[PDB]
Amino acid sequence: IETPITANFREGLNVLQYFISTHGARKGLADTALKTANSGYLTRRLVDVAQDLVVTEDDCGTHEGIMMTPVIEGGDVKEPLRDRVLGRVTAEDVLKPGTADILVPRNTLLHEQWCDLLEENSVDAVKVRSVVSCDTDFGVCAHCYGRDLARGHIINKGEAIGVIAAQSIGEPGTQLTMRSSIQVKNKGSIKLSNVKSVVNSSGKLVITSRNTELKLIDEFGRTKESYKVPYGAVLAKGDGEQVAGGETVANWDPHTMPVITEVSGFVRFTDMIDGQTITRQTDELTGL
Amino acid sequence: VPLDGGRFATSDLNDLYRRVINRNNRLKRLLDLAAPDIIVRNEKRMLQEAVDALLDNGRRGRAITGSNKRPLKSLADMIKGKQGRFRQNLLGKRVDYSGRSVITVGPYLRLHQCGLPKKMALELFKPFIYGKLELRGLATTIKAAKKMVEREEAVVWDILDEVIREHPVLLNRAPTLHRLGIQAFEPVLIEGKAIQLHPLVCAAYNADFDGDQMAVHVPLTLEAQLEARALMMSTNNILSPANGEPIIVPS
Amino acid sequence: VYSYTEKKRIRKDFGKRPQVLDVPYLLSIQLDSFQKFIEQDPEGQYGLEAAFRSVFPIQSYSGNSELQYVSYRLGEPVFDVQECQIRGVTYSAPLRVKLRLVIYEREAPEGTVKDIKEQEVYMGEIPLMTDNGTFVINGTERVIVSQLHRSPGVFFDSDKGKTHSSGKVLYNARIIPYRGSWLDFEFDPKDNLFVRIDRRRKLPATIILRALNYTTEQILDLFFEKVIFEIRDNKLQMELVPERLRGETASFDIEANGKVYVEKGRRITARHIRQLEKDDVKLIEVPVEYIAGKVVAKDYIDESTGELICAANMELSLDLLAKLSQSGHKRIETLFTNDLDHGPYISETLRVDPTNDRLSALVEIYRMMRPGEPPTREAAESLFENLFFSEDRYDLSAVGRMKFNRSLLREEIEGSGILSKDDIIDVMKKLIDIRNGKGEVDDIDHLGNRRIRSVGEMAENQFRVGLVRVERAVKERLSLGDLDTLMPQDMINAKPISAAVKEFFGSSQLSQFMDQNNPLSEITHKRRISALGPGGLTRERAGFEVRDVHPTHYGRVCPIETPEGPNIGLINSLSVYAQTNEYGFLETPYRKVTDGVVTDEIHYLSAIEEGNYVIAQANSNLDEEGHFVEDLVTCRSKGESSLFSRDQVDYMDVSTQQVVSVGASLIPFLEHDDANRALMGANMQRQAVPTLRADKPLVGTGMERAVAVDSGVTAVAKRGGVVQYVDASRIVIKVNEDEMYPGEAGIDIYNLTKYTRSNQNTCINQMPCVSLGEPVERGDVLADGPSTDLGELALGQNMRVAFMPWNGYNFEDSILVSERVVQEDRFTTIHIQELACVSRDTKLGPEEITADIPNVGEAALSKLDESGIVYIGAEVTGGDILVGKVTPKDSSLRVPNGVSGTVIDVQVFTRDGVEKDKRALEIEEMQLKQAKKDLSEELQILEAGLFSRIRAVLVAGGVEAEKLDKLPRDRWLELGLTDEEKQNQLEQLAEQYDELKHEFEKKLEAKRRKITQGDDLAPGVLKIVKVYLAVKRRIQPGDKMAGRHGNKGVISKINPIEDMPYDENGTPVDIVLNPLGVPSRMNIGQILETHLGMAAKGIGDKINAMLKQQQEVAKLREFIQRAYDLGADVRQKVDLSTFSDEEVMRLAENLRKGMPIATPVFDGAKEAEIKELLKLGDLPTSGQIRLYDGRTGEQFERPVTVGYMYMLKLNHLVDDKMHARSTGSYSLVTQQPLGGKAQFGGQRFGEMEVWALEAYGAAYTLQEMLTVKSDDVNGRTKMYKNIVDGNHQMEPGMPESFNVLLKEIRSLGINIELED
Amino acid sequence: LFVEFDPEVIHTTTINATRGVSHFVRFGASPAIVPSAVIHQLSVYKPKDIVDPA
Amino acid sequence: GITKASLATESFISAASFQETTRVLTEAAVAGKRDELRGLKENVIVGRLIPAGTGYAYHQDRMRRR
DNA sequence: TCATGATCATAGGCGGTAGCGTGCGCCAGACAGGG
DNA sequence: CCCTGTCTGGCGTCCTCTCACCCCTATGATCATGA
Ligand SMILES: [Mg+2]
Ligand SMILES: [Zn+2]
Repeated sequence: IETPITANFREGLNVLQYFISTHGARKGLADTALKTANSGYLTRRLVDVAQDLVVTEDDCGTHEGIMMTPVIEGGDVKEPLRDRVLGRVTAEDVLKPGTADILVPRNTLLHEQWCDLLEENSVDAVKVRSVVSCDTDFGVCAHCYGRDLARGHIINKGEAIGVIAAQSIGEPGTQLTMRSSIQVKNKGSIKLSNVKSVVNSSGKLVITSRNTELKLIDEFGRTKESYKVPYGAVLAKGDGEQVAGGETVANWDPHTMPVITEVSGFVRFTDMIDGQTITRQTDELTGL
Repeated sequence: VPLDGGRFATSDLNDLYRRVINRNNRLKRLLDLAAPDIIVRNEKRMLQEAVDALLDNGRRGRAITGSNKRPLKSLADMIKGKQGRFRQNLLGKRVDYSGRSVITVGPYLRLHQCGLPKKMALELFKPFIYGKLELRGLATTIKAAKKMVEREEAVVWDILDEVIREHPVLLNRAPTLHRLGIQAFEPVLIEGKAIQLHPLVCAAYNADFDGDQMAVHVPLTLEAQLEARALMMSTNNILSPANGEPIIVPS
Repeated sequence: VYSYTEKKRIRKDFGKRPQVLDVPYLLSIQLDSFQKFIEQDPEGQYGLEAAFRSVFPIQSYSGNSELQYVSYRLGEPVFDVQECQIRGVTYSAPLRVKLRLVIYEREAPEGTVKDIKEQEVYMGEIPLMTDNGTFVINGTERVIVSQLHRSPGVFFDSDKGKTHSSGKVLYNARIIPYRGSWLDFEFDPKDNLFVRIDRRRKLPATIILRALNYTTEQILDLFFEKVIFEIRDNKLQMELVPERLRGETASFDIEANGKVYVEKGRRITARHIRQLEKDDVKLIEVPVEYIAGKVVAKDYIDESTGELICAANMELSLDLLAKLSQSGHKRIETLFTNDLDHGPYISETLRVDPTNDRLSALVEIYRMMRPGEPPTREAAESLFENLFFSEDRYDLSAVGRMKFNRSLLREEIEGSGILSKDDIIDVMKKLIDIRNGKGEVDDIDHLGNRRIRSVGEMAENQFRVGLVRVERAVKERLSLGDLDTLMPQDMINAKPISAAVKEFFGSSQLSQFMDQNNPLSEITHKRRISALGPGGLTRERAGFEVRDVHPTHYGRVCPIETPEGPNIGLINSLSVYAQTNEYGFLETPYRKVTDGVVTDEIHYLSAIEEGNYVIAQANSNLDEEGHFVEDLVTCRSKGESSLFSRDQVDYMDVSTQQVVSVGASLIPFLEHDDANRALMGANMQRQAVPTLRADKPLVGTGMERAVAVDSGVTAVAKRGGVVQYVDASRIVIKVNEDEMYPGEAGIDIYNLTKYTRSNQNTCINQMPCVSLGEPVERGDVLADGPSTDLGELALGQNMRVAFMPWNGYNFEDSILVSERVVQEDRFTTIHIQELACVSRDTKLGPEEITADIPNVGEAALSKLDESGIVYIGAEVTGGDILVGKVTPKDSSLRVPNGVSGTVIDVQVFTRDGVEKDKRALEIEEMQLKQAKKDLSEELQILEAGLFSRIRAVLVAGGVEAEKLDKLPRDRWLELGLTDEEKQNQLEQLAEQYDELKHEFEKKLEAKRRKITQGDDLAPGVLKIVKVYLAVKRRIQPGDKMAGRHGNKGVISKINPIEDMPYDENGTPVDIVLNPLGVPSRMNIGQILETHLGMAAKGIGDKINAMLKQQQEVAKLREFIQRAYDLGADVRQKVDLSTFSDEEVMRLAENLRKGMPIATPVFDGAKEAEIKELLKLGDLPTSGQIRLYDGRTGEQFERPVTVGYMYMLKLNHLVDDKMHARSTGSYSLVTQQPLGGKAQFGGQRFGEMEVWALEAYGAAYTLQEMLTVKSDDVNGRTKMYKNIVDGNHQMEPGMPESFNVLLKEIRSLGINIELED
Repeated sequence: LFVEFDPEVIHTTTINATRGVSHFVRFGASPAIVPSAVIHQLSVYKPKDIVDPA
Repeated sequence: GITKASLATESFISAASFQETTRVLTEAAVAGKRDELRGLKENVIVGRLIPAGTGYAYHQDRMRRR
């Protein structure tokens, strides 16, 4: 509503302002009612799909795990490496960039001292053993799960983790809701990923790919900015270079799909017959 | 079931079986005295439709009813869904040695103990008191002990303080969402009629004190007392299983 | 001037807006609707006469007999309300109907009947309504609740977005009849037009247009315009109106008059349309490709061959033009089928049609109605005339015809109840217009489309269904018997009518049990707009939008009083000023603001008349004439609030209390509470309980007297006068002479209702509040009811509260209460439980109620008399014997284990024939003696009033000052006096006196008959003994108290007096709340209520100080006048100079416990007025006193807030919820414990608790939690032996309910087993 | 029971108010044209017995 | 998906204690399917120890003696 | 002594010479329509 | 046979507390009263 409520609860509220407040309040109450109605059924389906998975061995004996990197939406780093690789057994043994020097062995539970020693050396991506890549027939081994959450040590042989997992996912379901360019902030080296780029006549670096992802590598190894770069975007910089803060390095058109080229030559028409393939539509009020 | 009015409002199953046996006896009599050529057919259609009303009512076109709009209950309506044997009687049961009342604060508690009334502690813990009476020799049979604890004489409160002492109970809030919703305490007898519950613990139950009601259960056997002391005690669960955050945050 | 009970305790009133329309009688929906239902109503409608004139005359199956209708009449009920609630009968009245039978002759149904017979007939019993607005169905007082449902008429909804997953919206047009078959027109993504009837199979829509006998040429004449092509010497020229060409790109160069107008490749502009219509261009030239796809309208036939050239609704090709061109046709009529303007929806619909004439359409409609049977032309005609076009099976009401004419832009709002051809054609025209882009769809939740049924209309409909069943019986019997020998009571029987109306009032989804524990709860349960029930939506299905407040609930339906939980916004409560329109919609008052001046006439607006006009907000400032003092004023135009000019307004609201209901207008400072907390406060104010001595609200809203008087718990005076005899039982008013009838001399007797059971087991008492010799005015309280005081409304009590954290005992929401509260016996509520005991009839013989009982001794039988029934007054414990009963085996009634009480009332009912024992004869002699004394006192008291009238008449005209009392008093007529009005009046009083004599004789004989007779009872019961225990429940840790703003709480510790924080005067505070509930739960109104309550008590303490010192009335007059002026421009303006030195002392006697203050809802007391009233008393300005501690005796830092808050005890007590079970009874089909508290049961260890024990490693706890403790019978007997012998060990076994699962799966064709 | 009547012109719901009405011999959606085997080739019978069933 | 992953089990008692019981019992009836109590919820049904906590040690003993 | 009328007790599944139903919504997988 | 629409089946929170309601109508037989 374009005319806001200019009155607080210490002063009065007249009749219309209190009526608009009632719109908001009853919308919230009906949200909470039907929200609980969906949340309980979500907890039911999750504890009935898990239901059975018991920590039934002590070492599966594989290596392939998932790669834990800090998540980067394109602003501040939302979830760091300490809060993701806290207490989970490493897949491949992490070597510090003093290559052929082992920092952690390949079956070490990463508790808080090890996580601080990960944060000091600025470790890129601690590849770690996940439950989904296990090898235990009819159950899940103990090392691929991790720390016993709610306790300190490794998981005991036996605790039913499917049920505590399904309750931990469905329990905050009561709290949930129901119904142009690239601007940099920090400073560091510039990384490009999955790019097919070429040089324009202006001297810049233009792109011939939709799958281009720009990254900002910081001073110690990790990444603090990531940007999906569109098709045919124009960079003011290149790969491996150095920028400063507040410097927009890319620009494109979100309305137009550019069909930019690679080689320099004349333009001709092939299989373009007028009247059928191309039509004659004169732009009336502009001219071109 | 009798309704104490001289009549039997019957269950739906006896109605269904009675319909099948009526229709089947009439079909036996009609096959007996010869069917009129292209006639021994309507009665078999009726029998097939009565059996299809008995095995799963409402799956075939329009269901039957006794009174008045509500369709009555077949066998598949006793196995399926809610109000059926899988979800109402076999996965969650009604349980003896249990009770329930309204909760309150009482901040003089240590966090491994809760207040619990003298009347609830006397009615939950009856056979323990019977055993201590005929083990100390204050009643000959079980009936004298029952009449002693019905009269509530002056000695059974000492028996009750000697059976509560190191014996946990399970407290339970009614919408149990996560596994911290069932915890185990060591009771303290309270003059009154409410369950005094430690305040910090109410961060885990999501329980205020505006009329909330909690239910207490008793572990009878010995292994269940050890599981409600070593696994489920209120001092052990200080960390949540969703993360590493403490659940004893002062509110 | 003030009424005499308004000079007792005149409530201080803030408030600024001078009222112009007082609060109406709050129970007018129930009483006005049921008065509309049952009353002798001429000119047909509404009422019972509508049913009796729409279902009658029943004419027979061509037997020339006819059962027509004359009139009806209801006799008096055999039982009045009190005997009906005591015994347990319906409160019904017999419905006598005068029916007539006529029997026509042969060869002339337009000829003379040979014989008629008109007679009285009995049918049904309709239950009457009591003056409170409630029904008494089986001794239990029930309320039928108003339903909110869809208004009959057309309704153009739009199935937006969701269908076909391509964004193409649909449009449907549901015709909603009041009674009959529905009719849904709609579209489909192929842009065809589809009808359907009662959600059945789907047909193309024009199949019904052929069913109304339209040829296809006429259909295209209706639903399209015409395009004329004239073959005039050159290329088949065209008549052209260029308005069709608005934006169309032509295929050639349009030229006329030798001038190029339109070029090929361009579109026709609007100025080119202006050129062509200015030059008046008529005939233009088309190519051969222009009529390549033009659709012909009507059939062209060739005159030579007699064949068909081209069929109707067909596109034209080259050969069709070549055929019709050489046949002699110069005019060609086609249709205009544009992209935006007019789609060919009718044309595509007729191309999908297989039908060709009226008969095939009627066959297809008869086949979609009843599937798979041979149609016949007579059967198809009969079905399609009985779907929409018959007075029997189809009937829009007047509401339906109004909406159907209004939503089609008609003029007359009067029409027939049946449809016609023009109606369906206008529905299809408006649907095509909505599809074309002009006009709008109609929303559902708009209150111009939600009608309100009530008690009268729903009882009429159920009675009509009973009548169509009985016409289905009378049509059976009338032409299948011998005539003339029968009378019209042998035909019609009263079983279906009484069964239908008794099933509706007995068990419906809207005839619900009255929540009666409070006058507020009565008067807000009777005013309820429920959306549920028959014809409305359901809770577990719908939805989102109907649970939301629409912008047109403003002043009709309350926005903040609704039950939270599974049905929010469906159990809406109707507002204060909201009446009900003539048709059934909602309407609300406004003030007609003529061009400058707010005129004080009220003027009722409906929900759709409000939208067109523009309404000023309620609290807009105006300077003594009506001129709006601003030049921008906040208003609302069409469901949307804005800021308008000074004199473009058309209406102003009446009073500022009209958005809210009466549940949430007794909340002081409502404008300061957030709406969630106001909702919870209104709902808990409904859930209160009456205390022992209800006090008053110090901070009210002035709305208490409307809720108290306009309900039915107080004893309002009918005719004013002088009180003669006050007693705790009765009150006698002597009627003043300027209010009094000439005959029936008249002094009124009010028999109060003493201690009796309510529905919620409270104690509905009435206490007399008038003195003796006291004047009372017409319309005034005499006896306070439950939770009333001097005619006000006192739900809870007002106590001294402080906001401070006190050592953790008020942690989340808890409340901490001093022992000074429980010592004063001020929340000590009184409950009454009814315990019944029947003497059934079984085998080996009947039962025994006598006290010769086995297995019992002196200690049980000392509390019974010599005939089994407990005494009246014997204070029993939990588990004694009340009624001793033995069967051919002790089965005596016992007090259920836990409750104390005092037996206050014993009823004994005896089925007739059974021997009355000695106590039943004692109760019979007792009630004979009571009724004898009561009717004799009726005769004596009314004879005393009659003799006082004789003395008042004989003051003049032959007065005898000494001779009047020498003779006996019954002869005061033959004294010396001529033929005047006085001897005429003495003759009229002699007529009245002899009438009272013979009436007393016959009524005492009838009352002895009513006491002496038996009562019809259950099948096979001897006698019913009912005993009323009267528990007195005080307060304890665990009860629930709450204020009036949503501040709930379990009272957690009942402290001693000494521990309470006291102040530097000495007084301890009573209750210590918790401050932390205020900034999160935003109910800031309770702190303003606290400060204004402390101001009120400061004025009360100063009155108590000025009166305890025995001061003369001058200083009291001074101080009370200063406390009653005190404000801005207010409404009260009292002066004590017309109270005359004796009322001021009694007004100060009523003000010494505090001064009551009214604070209306949105026009309340501001902050500066509270400060100025706290300055009148010597209290601190900020409201905060420094408080010492009780334990340490040293001061709390940072001074704390004290005051008075008016707190309510709720009836969620703690010795009604607490329960415990070691080993009780077990269920029968699955050997698990029973459920509930009355059944001694165990708590459900539900499914999520099983998950929470799987989530730990607790395995033995769960095994005994679902095998030993619950189900396995041998396992639990082994467990019980092992527990009483000290061996904690379980022998597990199997759940018996799993064996029940095996038997239920095995009872199918399935073979489940257990291997190994 | 065998009854002779004619379906279309006389529509059934009018005649419904009487007995003789449970419904047609069908073996299918349509009211099945029945044979009259007793009337045509099986007139006089019941030599089974007069057992007076049970 | 989790409701189809829970209805598609090698154990008909779990898929019967979850959603539709008719389809699960008819498919397991004509298939002759043979549950072996396989985890938590079937043992909650049949009334014995969960194979999770202390019952896990009991089930290792019981399976070792097979 | 016989006949008639009235009252009381005991006994079954739309009620009628049709029509009642009408305000949930999503997903999903099979059955079939159109081409 | 390869889509593409329709159809009909599934499913839609937990725990507790309270209250009412749970055939009436028609036909046949027996008894009493009146002629
Ligand atoms: Mg709460
Ligand atoms: Zn593994």
